Amino acid sequence: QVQLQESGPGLVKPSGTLSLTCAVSGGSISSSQWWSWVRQPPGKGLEWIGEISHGVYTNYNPSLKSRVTISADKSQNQFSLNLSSVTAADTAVYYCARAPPYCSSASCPDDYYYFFLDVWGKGTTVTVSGASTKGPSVFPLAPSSKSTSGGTAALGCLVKDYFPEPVTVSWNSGALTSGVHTFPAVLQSSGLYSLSSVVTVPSSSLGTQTYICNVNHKPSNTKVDKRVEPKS
Amino acid sequence: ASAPLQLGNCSVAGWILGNPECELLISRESWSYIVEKPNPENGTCYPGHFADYEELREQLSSVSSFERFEIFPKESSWPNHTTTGVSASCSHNGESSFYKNLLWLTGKNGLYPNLSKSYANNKEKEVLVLWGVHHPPNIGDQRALYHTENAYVSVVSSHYSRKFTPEIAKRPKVRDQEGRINYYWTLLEPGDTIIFEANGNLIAPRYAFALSRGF
Amino acid sequence: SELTQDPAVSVALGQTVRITCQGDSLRGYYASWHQQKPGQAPVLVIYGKNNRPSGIPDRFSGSRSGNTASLTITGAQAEDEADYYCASRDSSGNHPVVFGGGTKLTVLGQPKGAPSVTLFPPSSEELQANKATLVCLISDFYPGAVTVAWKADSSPVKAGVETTTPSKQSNNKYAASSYLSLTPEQWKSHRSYSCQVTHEGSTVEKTVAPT
Ligand SMILES: *[C@@H]1O[C@H](CO)[C@@H](O[C@@H]2O[C@H](CO)[C@@H](O[C@@H]3O[C@H](CO)[C@@H](O)[C@H](O)[C@@H]3O)[C@H](O)[C@H]2NC(C)=O)[C@H](O)[C@H]1NC(C)=O
Ligand SMILES: *[C@@H]1O[C@H](CO)[C@@H](O)[C@H](O)[C@H]1NC(C)=O
Ligand SMILES: *[C@@H]1O[C@H](CO)[C@@H](O)[C@H](O)[C@H]1NC(C)=O
Ligand SMILES: *[C@@H]1O[C@H](CO)[C@@H](O)[C@H](O)[C@H]1NC(C)=O
Repeated sequence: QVQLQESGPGLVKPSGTLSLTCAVSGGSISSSQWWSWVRQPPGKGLEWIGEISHGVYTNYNPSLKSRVTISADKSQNQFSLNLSSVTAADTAVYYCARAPPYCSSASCPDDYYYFFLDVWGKGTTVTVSGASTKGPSVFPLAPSSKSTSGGTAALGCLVKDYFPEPVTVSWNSGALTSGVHTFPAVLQSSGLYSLSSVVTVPSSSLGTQTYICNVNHKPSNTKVDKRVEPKS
Repeated sequence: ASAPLQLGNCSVAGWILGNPECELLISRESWSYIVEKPNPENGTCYPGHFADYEELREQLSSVSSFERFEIFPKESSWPNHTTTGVSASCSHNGESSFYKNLLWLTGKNGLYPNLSKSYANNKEKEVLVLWGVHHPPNIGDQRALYHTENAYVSVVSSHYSRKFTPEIAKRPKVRDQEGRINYYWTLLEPGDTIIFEANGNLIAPRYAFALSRGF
Repeated sequence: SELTQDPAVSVALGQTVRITCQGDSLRGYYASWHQQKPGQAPVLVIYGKNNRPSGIPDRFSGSRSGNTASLTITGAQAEDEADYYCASRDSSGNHPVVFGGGTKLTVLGQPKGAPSVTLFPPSSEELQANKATLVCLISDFYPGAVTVAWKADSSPVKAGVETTTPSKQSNNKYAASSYLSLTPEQWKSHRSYSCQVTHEGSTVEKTVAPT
């Protein structure tokens, strides 16, 4: 029913200000529910940022209250997150979620003493570095007889040299999900990421089914659709 | 015969409201007079004032016909509102319960749209309708439950007309309840129509009582 | 007024595990449980006091005994291997939200399988950009402990090698990728390059050559 969707820059310079926006459909921001923001640093647990009830009432984490502002736009059914004086310790994946109403006193029905985040968003990655972004470079991975195990073949795409995270890769514009596997990107020594998305397909569908990977990089506004063609 | 109505450890308040411990043998069809205790133990489990208690306690003294009916079906009449509200003060056998004749309507999906429910007394007898008005201790709980801070509850009949507003205030702690629920009642004559319009803090009626004061 | 969990716990297939989350703030609000798989958003498995959302298997269950909350997984499956965080609200001040330290649940059912190594040479289009990179893809291996080695004409090479840490696959397996960056001269001047994959004693090698 309720769907959330984060939107941000993906890259913020140090001591700058992070600005995100969580569009909400199937629900109302102005409700008594607590629309929250949750972040998660790389390789660490979840950290609670804040929340906003109705379109005006807010509550924040004491560890970051001095530089966080959560506003709500009732007209567009959206609520935003502002974080100033950002450092390297603020690089994380930012999620928006929905929390139930709660009572501060013990004079309420029992269903008003829960806390949970039932509806989450896909989350957006925000990197605080101060380095200018770079568009990715897409190259195919044509298979051959070595990439075939009798009837099991494999072909993919190479997304080399980009910054920052993330990069989403789909195949045939979402018309393929069987055998698809996008490997986690690696942080090379230069400072750029590189990942590879491969799909395991049979060998009897080479000269028939066409394969195209859809690479997307929102921070630099780059969408390349390269065709993987095996050649002699 | 015409033996008296025995309430035991229950008062007329918890008896007519449907206290979770005052729901045994109370479906009696007729009685001549009421017998309780000098200091009853089970009545208004949720703390609050019972308006016109002596008047109600005297109207129900001699009753010839007495049956309760679901004036507002729980699973039918409250679509946009939450009805499963249960309080720890009205505990019953180690379980938070509530009055069986009343419903604690709260918000659903963080919203509390204004409701308007009416009832026509086509039972050829006098109907006893009871309802409550919740008073949270703080405004934070007022918004959590009913989404609005300017809540109104209007109960208009042919011979009754009164509007209610919550008094947000931190009451003394009684049964772990710093809020209050004021209980109100009226008699609906045959043909009369009672109206319930509210946007919060309404303890809606579930079971009314079609009665007739006789011998 | 802080939530504490066990950093990691393991359970065999079909066995029962109980994750405990302790904290003084659990005496004012119910405790929920959120499941997070790698590369995914968290999923709520327990509203609180053993209440599950729609779509959550009944093998998840919650319980509270004072200041401790417990999540119990009866008959653990392979897809239950994820991170678990407890949460509630603090009963003091403006009532902030407290998260637990997390608990890495490892399922030890062992459908042991050998990896499937695939080595891709630099694409012809990449060579025109004065660049060349080999892509060694590993997948379907259990457990997720593997080491990668690179050779150039049967000579070990360690420069310009980037290898990712093994991650869980969709079918409850593991997969990793290694890369070897080199100049277009090194790709053409040599005879062949190899990618060695050592996984629990056995070593699988794949070799490509300029063709
Ligand atoms: C009907 O009346 C009886 C009294 O005869 C009520 O029993 C009372 O229940 C409350 C709540 O369970 C008790 O308070 C609690 O007692 C425990 C000890 O068991 C204590 O640890 C708590 O801190 C709290 O004080 C109360 O003692 C108990 N009274 C007696 C005399 O046992 C019953 O709850 C009433 N039920 C309804 C629906 O009105
Ligand atoms: C009802 O009141 C009497 C008074 O003596 C008491 O002994 C009895 O325990 C009460 N009933 C219950 C269920 O507690
Ligand atoms: C009911 O609530 C809506 C929502 O604010 C309002 O627009 C409307 O005028 C209200 N009507 C009544 C009769 O309370
Ligand atoms: C519930 O919402 C619907 C849709 O607006 C409305 O028609 C209905 O009257 C509402 N329920 C009550 C009891 O007013």
